[PDB]
Amino acid sequence: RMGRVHYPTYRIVAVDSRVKRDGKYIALIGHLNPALKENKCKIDEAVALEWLNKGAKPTDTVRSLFSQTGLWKKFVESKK
Amino acid sequence: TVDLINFRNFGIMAHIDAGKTTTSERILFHSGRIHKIGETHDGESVMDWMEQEKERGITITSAATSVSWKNCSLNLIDTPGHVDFTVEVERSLRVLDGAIAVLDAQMGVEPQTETVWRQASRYEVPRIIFVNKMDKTGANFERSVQSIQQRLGVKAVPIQLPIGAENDFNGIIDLIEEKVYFFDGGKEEKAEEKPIPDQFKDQVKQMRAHLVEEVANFDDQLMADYLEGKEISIADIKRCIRKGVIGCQFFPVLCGSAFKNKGIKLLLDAVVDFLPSPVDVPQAKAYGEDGNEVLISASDDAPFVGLAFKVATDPFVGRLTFVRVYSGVLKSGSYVKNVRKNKKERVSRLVKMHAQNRNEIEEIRAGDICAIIGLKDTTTGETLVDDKIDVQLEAMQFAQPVISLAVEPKTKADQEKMSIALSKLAEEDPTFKTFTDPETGQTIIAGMGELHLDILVDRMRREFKVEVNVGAPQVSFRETFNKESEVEGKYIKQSGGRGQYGHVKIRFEPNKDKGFEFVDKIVGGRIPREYIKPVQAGLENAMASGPLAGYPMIDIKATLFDGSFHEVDSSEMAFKIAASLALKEAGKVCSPVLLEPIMAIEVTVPEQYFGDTMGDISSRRGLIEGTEQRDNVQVIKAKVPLKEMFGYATDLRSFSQGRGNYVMQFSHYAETPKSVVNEIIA
Amino acid sequence: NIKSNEKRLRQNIKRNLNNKGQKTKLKTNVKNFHKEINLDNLGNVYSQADRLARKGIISTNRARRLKSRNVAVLNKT
Amino acid sequence: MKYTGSIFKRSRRLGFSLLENNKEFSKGKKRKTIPGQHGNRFRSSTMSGYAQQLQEKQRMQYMYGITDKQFRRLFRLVLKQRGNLAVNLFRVLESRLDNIVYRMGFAPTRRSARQLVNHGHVLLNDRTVDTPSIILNPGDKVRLKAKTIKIPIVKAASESGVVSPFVETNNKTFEGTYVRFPERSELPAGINESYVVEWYKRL
RNA sequence: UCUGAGAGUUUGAUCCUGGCUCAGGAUUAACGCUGGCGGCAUGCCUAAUACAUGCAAGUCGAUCGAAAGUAGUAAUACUUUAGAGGCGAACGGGUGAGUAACACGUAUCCAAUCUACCUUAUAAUGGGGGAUAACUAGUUGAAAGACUAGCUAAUACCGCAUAAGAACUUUGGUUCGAAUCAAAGUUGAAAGGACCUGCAAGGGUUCGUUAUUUGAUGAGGGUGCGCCAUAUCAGCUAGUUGGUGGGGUAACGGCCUACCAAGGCAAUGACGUGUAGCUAUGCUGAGAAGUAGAAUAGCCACAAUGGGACUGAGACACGGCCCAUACUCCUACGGGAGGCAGCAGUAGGGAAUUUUUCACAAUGAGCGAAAGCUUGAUGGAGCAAUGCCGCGUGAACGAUGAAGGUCUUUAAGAUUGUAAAGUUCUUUUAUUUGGGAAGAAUGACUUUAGCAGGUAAUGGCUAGAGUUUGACUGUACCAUUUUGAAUAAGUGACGACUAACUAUGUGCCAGCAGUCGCGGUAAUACAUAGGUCGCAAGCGUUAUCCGGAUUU
Repeated sequence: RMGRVHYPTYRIVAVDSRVKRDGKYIALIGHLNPALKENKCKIDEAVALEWLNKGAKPTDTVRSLFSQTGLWKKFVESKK
Repeated sequence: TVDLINFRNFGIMAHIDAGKTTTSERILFHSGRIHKIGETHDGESVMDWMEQEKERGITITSAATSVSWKNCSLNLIDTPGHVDFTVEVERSLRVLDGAIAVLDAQMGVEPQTETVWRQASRYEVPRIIFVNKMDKTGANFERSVQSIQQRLGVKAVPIQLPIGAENDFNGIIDLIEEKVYFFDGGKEEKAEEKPIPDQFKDQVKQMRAHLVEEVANFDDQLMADYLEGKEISIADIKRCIRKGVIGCQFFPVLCGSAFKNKGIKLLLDAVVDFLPSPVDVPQAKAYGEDGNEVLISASDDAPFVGLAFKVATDPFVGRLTFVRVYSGVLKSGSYVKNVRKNKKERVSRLVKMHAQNRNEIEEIRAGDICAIIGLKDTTTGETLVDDKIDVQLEAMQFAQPVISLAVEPKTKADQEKMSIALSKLAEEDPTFKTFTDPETGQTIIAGMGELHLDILVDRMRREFKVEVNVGAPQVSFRETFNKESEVEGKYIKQSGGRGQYGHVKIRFEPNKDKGFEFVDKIVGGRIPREYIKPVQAGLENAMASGPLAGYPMIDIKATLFDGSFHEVDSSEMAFKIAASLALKEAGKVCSPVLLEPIMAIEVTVPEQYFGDTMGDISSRRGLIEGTEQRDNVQVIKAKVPLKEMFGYATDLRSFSQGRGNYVMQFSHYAETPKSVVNEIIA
Repeated sequence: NIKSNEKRLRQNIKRNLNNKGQKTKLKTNVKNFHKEINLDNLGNVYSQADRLARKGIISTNRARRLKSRNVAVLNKT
Repeated sequence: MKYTGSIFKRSRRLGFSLLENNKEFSKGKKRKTIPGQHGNRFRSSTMSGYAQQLQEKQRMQYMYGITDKQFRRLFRLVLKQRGNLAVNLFRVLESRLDNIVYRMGFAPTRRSARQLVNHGHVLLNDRTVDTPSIILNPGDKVRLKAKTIKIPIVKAASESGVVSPFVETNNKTFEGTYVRFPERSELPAGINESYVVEWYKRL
């Protein structure tokens, strides 16, 4: 979340081990409001695979949004 | 924390020149003994090389110093450093659950321990009389027990017999305890107790009979026991002395020294024995200014009240306000309610400044003292609450610093600084008042004694960092005058906006105490009504200023006499300005006279300087037609000029040890004498 | 202040002592190779450099470069 | 002023009748020029393009009863959409919530309309407005809340509602639909917003 | 083309040359006057100066011995690790002193460069030996601290086994300062803790490490292009300039050196000089261009100044270490100490630049199977109309408008003014009622269906089902929830430029004023009463860039 209070806007970004939110990111994951249960994020079952296969797993709060897309259901066997 | 029974406060209940702050520092070091920092060899001994006592009074002043002593928490508070005043001694008394009265034996002529004792005797708070002047050339023990009576007359029962009484006090003979000597000069840690031998068994026994003959009346079973020859038990003796200090029946007069530093062990022992818990002590009353001026107690219970009895300044860490917790717990980390301001304030951290540290804390229980680091909006008497207790705003228990000394204005920076300086000194004393003479755009400083004025200036210059010229006190110097003659005024024009003319005759009439009055004599149409309402416009505005230095022109009558008539113009406000200038010229030429207060003095002096004050007022040329008698003082109904009033208290005290005091009632304004008036006429 | 900074201070000072010892051993092995230049000392230097690169103190590039400079002297003999 | 307290003065001096015969009306005295001791054809050059631009701006923003800061806000919001400044600006200004409520014939005066709509009794987009700041669009249904269906003054006003070729009002149910914009022929005849268009030189 | 204002300034008058001013958005604002709310966003440009105070990344036993005690006789079920050891510690935030350059914008040389966890997964967790803290004892000690003496564990220190792959020697092959492969030499990976089944082995099961290996991650040197001033600064530069060899940070690089050398930049003004943090982002105008790169996203720089080393993958490390320089507390004068250019906040200049701020609720990292913790990052909130935004200080009928200001000065009248007397009606901001949040309803944790190496064994991917989570907020929005016209007004000036002016004092005096310029024998520019317009809970003021001045 960020922006104006009681109208939050969550900008989801990438990270490796040290960087903050919406600062230096490998790639902008997208936009989700904490009050909104559906994301208009840049999620298309491909960028998530790119981030997983390139290392430096992104922020750990759009995992459910990637889970809904079945990213883990293919990645945990691709790595295997 | 320590138990609620063990939260007892103690303020230094005396005045300087008595070895007061030396004893305060001795107690602070004795109960604040810590060795992990090396303080034991840093403040080992305390004694004077006294040529100045202001340094002792100021540098050692303990606004709120809390420590712990094995059984309890000792809250030593040496706020008073002035010889005679009420705010610091009164806040110390309000805080303390028990009092220590620092008296003298070498100088039994100290004048300002009677009022201090009377203040402490209002709430019946337990008191222990301790004398430290028994280490000079001229001290005694009989002197102590006789001065404690002729000054006060409270029947101080001597439970301690000093071994060494003039310049060699190093031992104490006790009744509730055994005899004790002191092998350790300066820093004291051990009470070298010795038994009651055959050479002193009768010496202690006579005073034991002395004490049990009083204790026998209380709990009359003791009286019966004295019939059957059974000596009163020491526990009953201790309980009866506790009742006699909390009920003010009889107090023990201990002994000690402050320059060889002997006699502080049994001092603290008797303090613990007779100065009880904040619930056994008779609680001080609180009349909250918010409409609940009723009798309430200060016993330890759930509801919480927090009174900020002292403040101090610090830019970096914020203001450091010393508060006393009377009941309940002081919450922190959220918005704290101030009932006096009736609003919630956001706080960050709270603190306690002990004798040698500033511990960042959050809560102090009732019977003890705390502080807030910050809280830049607090006053002496406010009530910080969290459980919504009743109001305890106290402002009547303190009195006025009376006797004025003028302060003259100068450049902007210093005056702006002393504005906030006086405002923030008004939260250090809710009754710290100051005047503003019409001849100055600045304040008028207030004090009665030499030490009180010096310490007020010290608080002005040390905590606030500002100093001023304290000029000679001045008077509002009201203005009347005596019979004056006719004056005339004109205005002529032809160019300008339009030609306007006026020509009037006016006289300015004297009075003494009768204000503006109008006497009109215009009949016949020599000045039409269209020019009548103009001229009066110039009358009243002549009462609003004086011709000498802006002094108020009151109690004066103005009389209109005559105007002029004309057909082709000579309009109205020309007559207005003519009348205004006529009144002003008449005020100029009046050769006026002034008014000052010459006040009838109700001189309440004890009957040892009655003749001295009589001669002093005779030198001041007063009207002493007689003198009314009282208990121990004589009251002279005299008169004193305000000019000789400047320093009257100070000079009378310098001629009479300071015991010769003053009661001053404001009198109606009277004509200035010929000497005072002519220096202002210009 | 962070307590973990001083924690890693303790750890890194002990690592300072251990790595001083280990790097001094590696440099004295390199010195022994440069004194008696032969393939056996080259293999000893290789083993020491592989051990240090496996430990993960300094990257393997330094080990590879130092051993390449050593074997360059080997080829010079 | 975004307000008044004697509207008849503004109507008479601006040269435009805010009410045709209820503000330039014989109610005692009635005027059409500048009143007071300064009613005068100023020989000083008080007339120019600037003067008439100002005067038209005064007329338009005093017939609406709205503040000038919201005038500039409307200008800026329309600047987000390409088009013509004059017609779009005037149509958006007419589409003011208070202006449209008055155009419905729901209040005898623009000041009274503003007070009523502020009072929290006008429903638009299913939101009872506590501040009349919601600019309407063609087809925006303004509803009168349950409170203002029993108020005598606005009851009498609504029962005398005004219909125009670009709006309509169902007065019995106290409702109104802004049918369409007044494009170029339904605007007041003595009012011209083009001056406010030429009032800027920083476009 | 989206788009572009004019007037006033000279000689009697005319014009010309040229210049200045207001006329515009806009505030880290401030400021007079007063003041409605909230939303909303702003909030030291100057001071990079010390930083006091809390705070600015904590998590770890599923790494270990014991410490340490709750119940237990103890073992132990149990609490974490003081300590050894792991990662993050360089995160974050801050200001920009200084830095004008590959830092930047962009494609790259990287043939020279690593990157811990992570990542494409091939290889491994074989086997030990002995310490070392913990523990214990003594010592110096007021404490600060402090040395000595021993014991022991591990994922702890130190070798080897295997070790694909791989580092790296010799030959062939291939290739635009080396890419690629064959033959072949040397040579080395530790370390296991924990849970269910199984006698064990083994299988499942969770951590910690191991090599190899596709990348990210942060950054390295160079890099064409552009990257402040600097002639009232013309010469500057001895690794200067480059070469062989050797050594070198992560590496190529005189990176540095032994040896060998005298050249390199430059009137398109070299060198020097001081400054600005550079791009996106910040305004004005059509445009030319100007205006900051404060803070910020990226990069970059200090993180009190200047060094050194170590760790870490990356530091010679704001909140590690040692030291020199500035400072400092206590003290028995023996002694020890650290950094807000982290958040605030303090001191100052200024007009001022916010909390000496709350929870990690949601979001980041870090780590722990996991419970989770901290963040002064974040999210809130305060805070000052701080800036923007919207709101209301009534409306209707009612007179020739009754009062009165100005005029008239008679004398109504008329301005204010339908403002009023008179009659009512309306309530966000005045005002109360309850519902009362969305936001957790996330990561994570737990039952399970499928899958699933095993499912002899517990667990894991998707999901059904639940767990639980507020900085706000009884806030937001709702309903005349109730009485009521009630709850809010100020500023400029009215001669023009450039809307708003009639009278009164005033003789170039008073005082006004951005330009013209206002007042010296009756003042609508002054001062005022007043009316007037522009506005408005903001009003006017200066501030600051361009255009209105092509009037460079």
